[PDB]
Parts: sequence; C-alpha cells; structure tokens
Amino acid sequence: AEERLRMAGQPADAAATPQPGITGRAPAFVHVLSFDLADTVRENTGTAREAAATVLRSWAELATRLHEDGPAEGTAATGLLPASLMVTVGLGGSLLQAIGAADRRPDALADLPEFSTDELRPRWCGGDLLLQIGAEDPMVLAAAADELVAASTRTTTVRWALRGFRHTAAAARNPDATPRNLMGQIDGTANPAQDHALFDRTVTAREARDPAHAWMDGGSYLVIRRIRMLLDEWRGLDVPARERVLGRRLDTGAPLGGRKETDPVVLTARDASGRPVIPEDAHVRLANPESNLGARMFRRGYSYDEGWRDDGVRDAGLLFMAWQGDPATGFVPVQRSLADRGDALNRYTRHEGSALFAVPAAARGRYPGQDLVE
Amino acid sequence: AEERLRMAGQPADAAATPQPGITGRAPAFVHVLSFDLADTVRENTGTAREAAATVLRSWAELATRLHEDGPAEGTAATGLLPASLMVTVGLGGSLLQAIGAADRRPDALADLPEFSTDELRPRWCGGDLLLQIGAEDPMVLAAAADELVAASTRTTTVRWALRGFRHTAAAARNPDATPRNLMGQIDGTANPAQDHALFDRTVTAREARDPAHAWMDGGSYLVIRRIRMLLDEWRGLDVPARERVLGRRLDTGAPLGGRKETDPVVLTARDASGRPVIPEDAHVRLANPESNLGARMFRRGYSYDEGWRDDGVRDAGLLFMAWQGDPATGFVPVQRSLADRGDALNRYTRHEGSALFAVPAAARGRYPGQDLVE
Ligand code: HEM
Ligand code: HEM
Repeated sequence: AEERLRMAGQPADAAATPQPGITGRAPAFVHVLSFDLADTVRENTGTAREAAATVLRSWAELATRLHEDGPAEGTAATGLLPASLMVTVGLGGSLLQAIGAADRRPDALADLPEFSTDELRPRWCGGDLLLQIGAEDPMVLAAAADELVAASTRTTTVRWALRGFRHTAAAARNPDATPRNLMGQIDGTANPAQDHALFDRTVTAREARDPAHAWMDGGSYLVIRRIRMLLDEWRGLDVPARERVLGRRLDTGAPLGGRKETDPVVLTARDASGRPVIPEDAHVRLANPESNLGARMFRRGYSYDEGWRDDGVRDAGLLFMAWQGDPATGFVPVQRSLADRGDALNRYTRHEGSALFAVPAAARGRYPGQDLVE
Repeated sequence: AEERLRMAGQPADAAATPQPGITGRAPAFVHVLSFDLADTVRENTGTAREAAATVLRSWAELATRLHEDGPAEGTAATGLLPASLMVTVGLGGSLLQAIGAADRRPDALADLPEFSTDELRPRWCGGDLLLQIGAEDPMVLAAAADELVAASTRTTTVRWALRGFRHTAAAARNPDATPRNLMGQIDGTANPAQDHALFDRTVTAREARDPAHAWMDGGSYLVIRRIRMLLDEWRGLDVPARERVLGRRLDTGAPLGGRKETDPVVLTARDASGRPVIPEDAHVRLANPESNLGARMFRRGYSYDEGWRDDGVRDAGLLFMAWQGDPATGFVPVQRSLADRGDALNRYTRHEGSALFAVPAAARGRYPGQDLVE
C-alpha cells in the first residue's frame, strides 16, 4: 500500500542531477514538448540569445516554484498532492546555432544520422528547446504544462508535443515490478541500476577538454524517438512468435533460455540443433552492448496513444527516450545495428519522430543553460 | 489511504444499471469511441442487422470477461489490479435506420437540434454505436480498448474517438472532494446524489407506452459534447472575473452569495444595489433547472487534451457527457438557454463535436440491444 501511494503523494527530488527527470522512480505520466524560438525574435543572433535567456530563466523560476509548492491555487491541480511533479529543460543544437554559439556545441550534440528504417515526419523532429514534464497524476501534469507553456508564449512556439503514460503505481499488483509496453512486453529489464557506478558511466557526459564545452559537464544527452507500433499486425502473432521477435518471454520476461526476468541473455547459447537460443535477428540480441562494442544507454520511455490517423490506422506506440553521455557510444551505434542488421522488431515498428537534446546539470542560483547563454 | 487506493484496486460493479458506466464512482480515465457499421455490411437492412448483432454480441461477451477477470494475460495490463474497469455500450438513431428498425426509435432518440453557438465538425458528430470504456489506470484502459476495437474490425469502423481524464483518486488530498476541470473550476456540485430518488427520476427513461420502444425501459440517454476551452483567453481573466462568468467561487465552489460548496444558488438574491448576486448571464443561473422549467441531467464528464491544431491553438477542453431519461427534458432545453440567452461561458467555449446514444439496461444472458436487433 505504501509503495502504491508514494508516487502520487510525494514531491519529486528537486535536487536530482543533472536535473529532475532522469533518476528516481519514473512517474506514470509524461508530457514532452519541443519548442522553437519564435520567428519574431530571430532578427539577429543577439535578439535570439536574449529571447533564449528570457524563456530559460522564466522556466527555471517556475520549475522551482512547481517543485517546491506544486501548481498554483486556481489551477486544475488545486486540491491534489504533489504527485512527483518534475520538470526537465533541454537545449537543441539548433538553439546554439540560432544564438551564435556554434563554437559552444560539444561533439556529442552533433545531429543524429539518418538510419535506413527512418520514416520521419519533419514537423515531429528536432526543436530548439525541450520541456520534459512528469507527474503521477494527469491533472497535476496538465496544470504544470499549462503554466510552463504560458511562460513561453512571447519568445517561443510549440514545434511538437506528445503525452505519454505508464501504469500507475496505485494499480500495480507488485509496485517494484518492471513496467510493460503496449505490445505487452516487460520493458526496462536491462537498464543499468541507479545505485550502480555503471549508471553514471552510462548517463553522464564525459568531462570536457575544451572549456567552451564545459557547460555540459555533469549533464546528459536525451534521444527521443516517436516509434509507432503496428499493433494490428502484432495481434496476429501467437505468443511463441512474439517471443522469438524479442528474445524474452512474455509472461516472465526471462531470456528464451532462462527462467527468471533477471537471468542473463546468453548470446553464445545454442539449442540441440546447433542454432542460437536467442535468434540471430532478435531485438535483445542486436540491441545488447555485447553486439555494439559496449554501447549502452538508460531507457526511460512511455507509451503514447494518438488515436487514429486519416488513413484509419491506429497511431499508438513507444515514446522512446534514451539517456547517455554521448549518443555516439549509446543510441547511434545500437540504432544502426537494429536498422542495418535486420531486427525482427523492424517489421512491427516505424520511427516517425526524432530529437536530440542536451540536458545540463542544475546549479545553485542558476538556470539550465545560463552559462551557455550568458 | 483506503479511498485513495480503492478505485485502482477494485473491480467495477458489473451489475450496475442500466449498464456499468453511469452509477458508482467515476474512474479517473475514459475512452469514448464512436463506431459506424462498415460500408461493406450495408448491402441491405438485413446484412446491416446481422453485422450489428455480431458486433454487439461480441462486445458483450468480451465486456463480461473484462468485468470479471480484466484484460487477458499477454496484454499491456498484465500484472495490474482491476482498476474499476467498466464498459458501456450505446446505440445511435442512425443504427436503427441502417438495420430497418426506424419504427423502434423512441421519441427520446430524436436527433439533437442545432444550437446557435454550434461549431460542429461533422467527422466528430454522431455514430451508429458507442463504447464508453472507463478505468482508474491508463494501461488497463488501453488494453481493454485494444481488445474491444479488435472485436469490431470486420463489422465496423471507428468514426471518432476521444480519451479523457480526471484526477486520480491516489492524488486527491480529500478523496471525497468534487473534481476540478481544466479551467480550475469545481465541477459536479449540482448533480443529483446517486442514493436519491431524484437520480433515477433524472437519468432513467420513462416506461414506454409503445411496446416497440420498450427495449429502452430502464435505460438512459447519453449526450456527448466535445467542448474546446479557450484557455489562453481564460488565463487573461482575474479571479473575480472568472467567478462572475460561472456564478460560483474558484476556491470554495460556493455560490457567489454563499460560504460553502453546498450552499444553494439563490437566483432571487440581490446585492445592495438591487442587482442579482448571481449575474444575469452566469452559467449556473442559465443552466439551473429553475431557469429551464425543471430540466435536469446527470453530468459525468472528463477533461481532454489533444495538443495543438495546425493553426497553433491548443485543443483541450471538456468531454461533456450528460445522462437523462429524455434529452427533451434534460440537455436540449438547457443548451438552448445557454446558447440563446447569452451564457458568459460562451465567450470561452466552442462546441465542436456532438452525439446522442441510447444506452439500454443490461439483462441476464442477453446483450445490450439484443431485443432490438433480434
Ligand atoms: C517500439 C520499439 C521498441 C520496443 C517495443 C522495444 C522493446 C524492448 C524490450 C521489451 C526489451 C527487453 C526488456 C529490456 O531489457 O528493456 C528491449 C531491450 C532493449 N532495447 Fe528495445 N524496444 C524498442 C526500440 C528500441 C530502440 C529504438 C532502441 C535503441 C536504438 C532499443 C534499445 C534496447 C536495448 C539497449 C535493450 C537492452 C538490451 C540488453 O542489454 O539486453 N530498443 N527493448
Ligand atoms: C466547457 C463547458 C462547460 C464548463 C466549463 C462548465 C462548468 C460548470 C461548472 C464549474 C458548474 C458548477 C458546478 C456544478 O454544479 O457542476 C456547472 C454547472 C452546471 N452546468 Fe456547466 N459547464 C460547461 C458546459 C455545460 C453544458 C454544455 C451544459 C448543458 C447543456 C451544462 C450544464 C450545467 C448544469 C445543469 C449545471 C448545474 C446548474 C445547477 O443546477 O446549479 N454545462 N458547469
């Protein structure tokens, strides 16, 4: 009962680094918003930089109030508990271009490459600025998102936005169990544990050798992918076929040759026929760090459901979010493996949006990106 | 703590009448889906009737399993508590036309009139068939909706669908408190209490005098309105101005001349100037049964958030749902008062979708609409 109620009844840890929204338990709901600087503030790099400073300071001041007290009285969230409300601010490479700070762009903020399976909509890609807003309650989330967007109106425009969800802690039979996605799969098993030195090695940017790039010291890079799931096709597969696509069992989450969710995926194991226990094209084989020269990431994603598009196909799937110190040793080589080496999951998924954001560490009395912008 | 956990941890009352989804505590989430019979089943009224019988029986059988056991293993909801999952089935007047049952249409199923403030999109209006799916958890809801839509694929097509939300019970400081909407207003105060004879008088269809219409005995009629809120304009009003628009206080929900949420709205009360305490154009004045020759309804609505449309304006608002025994003595005269007599709330709202559905009573070993269709 205590763990069923904790997420909805407690505030987030506002001191979590680099910013709230990476460590700790992930709340049940997310709103991911990508913003562009308004066309009216782009006369020159100076007017763009002043706009960026205005909105980043405004968001930081409001985030501090939201973390400490919640959405104000007179909002949709009046009368509700803090529900683990957390606000994360991210900066796109395009922001640095727009404000005349190209020489401050770290190598890790390089644009993501195209991949062979991309079906990306340009209006769902990129963005100068990111807000990731999380909460255990949708009304707390809605009230915070409304306030934060209102603070941005004169300097920015919403480029794209997506709401996502997981199960709520209150509805979990076992509150410590790994969540499932819309394909019914246990989702998150192989993430590095947060109390582990592997977590910081995976998530935190490498200390800059160029002081122009040191504004990202202690920060992390977020890759977002909007991945539609082909759920009608997936529904046609029986359970053994679904498990062959993934490499893990649907009921237990165990690797196909194991017995428990936490048993290791043994990529060298062979069955009685001499063929691999984990199929050659199984998702967990091709995504494994062992298949990618050690590339690793922290996946903290959400499901989304946008209803039905005009052609009648369901638009629902995975709001994929991966955290790493450098996309070149995380998302990028792994996604190249999935795209080029024939991940069986490619038959049931479509990457339709994409963005990369730099998420700097919080600093006392300073707003995210201040030492970049000012 | 017990009331914070009850909605997420308990099944719905599957024996609630006319069907689940009207009485009891309303779950935090809803998915409203409107379906049309597929164009391929409309050769004649006989092929349409056979399609209707197929999908209604399929939905009823699946609803029985969902109410008793929840979404199956191998779905997104595996490992979750029942979360008050409830499924309601409704029938549109257009269904009765399509299956050759025009003489079975009760007078109360007459099409809603146009109102002077309508801004309705035709693709967001009407429908042959309704599913209202509710749950306290979004993954339980998503899994049930997926199964129910899958059961409908060969006979129907989704016409429109909208997901809605309230606060979760787990996040309520006071779990018995009335919910708020996206304008921050306390929403639901004047509803008839469920343990009250007024509730059944308000919600339940009047016993038919024509046996051809008796299939709706014990049922209710649902009016759905998709009402966009002009939240950016609303944000410009100070609190006294917001309260003047509504007629009730933002902090307490009391009528302007009262002290407590439950104090009566005294429409005859005058201030020291001789003017009404409750303004002449306040929403709660024009919506009051006293202003409408006793017309009354049971409002069981949800908030929605569909992001931003192509013109950049936020598409969020109220998924209005009103239950009554006859729209002519419920929704219709009240909406005519709001539209024609200048409700101040008209300045901040836009009705963009609309539907009327007949929701018949459940019967032992029979599916909703069986005695109409067979
Ligand atoms: C909708 C698309 C996807 C689905 C449904 C999906 C699902 C899953 C599932 C169920 C697992 C096993 C449990 C776990 O360890 O988390 C897994 C593992 C993993 N996935 Fe995905 N995934 C998707 C896309 C991606 C993408 C785009 C990437 C990276 C580019 C990725 C990287 C990984 C990694 C690194 C692992 C852990 C492998 C290991 O070390 O054992 N996934 N995925
Ligand atoms: C987005 C649009 C609307 C909003 C924000 C809104 C909000 C409210 C609020 C805050 C109350 C007071 C608390 C309560 O008694 O529930 C109220 C009362 C009421 N509303 Fe609305 N409403 C909207 C649209 C409508 C519509 C379309 C109808 C019917 C056609 C309606 C019918 C009523 C009724 C009957 C009452 C109770 C009046 C009484 O007996 O005191 N409302 N509404």
